[PDB]
Amino acid sequence: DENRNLVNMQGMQLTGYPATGTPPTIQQGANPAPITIPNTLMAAKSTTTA
Amino acid sequence: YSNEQEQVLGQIVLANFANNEGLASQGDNVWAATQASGVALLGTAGSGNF
Repeated sequence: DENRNLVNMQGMQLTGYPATGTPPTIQQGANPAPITIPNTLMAAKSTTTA
Repeated sequence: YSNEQEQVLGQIVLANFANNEGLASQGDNVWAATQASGVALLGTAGSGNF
């Protein structure tokens, strides 16, 4: 939906563990929350390894 | 044109919706935006979303 949640036909929001960090990962310590699939942009990254 | 030159006259726009299922059928295969579909997000063929 427009809120970037995954919703059923009644508008209820599918839940799961959020991703955190950079790179983003899923932790074992997490509270389930509405899944989001953001459209938003990525930041540009300066290279630190090659 | 017959002088062996060309002129750009315009560029067709395309639209996309967050929720196509929300669009109001107007008959034939023509549709109107609704609160359910979201606003049209515009672009051009061969760029970005299209």
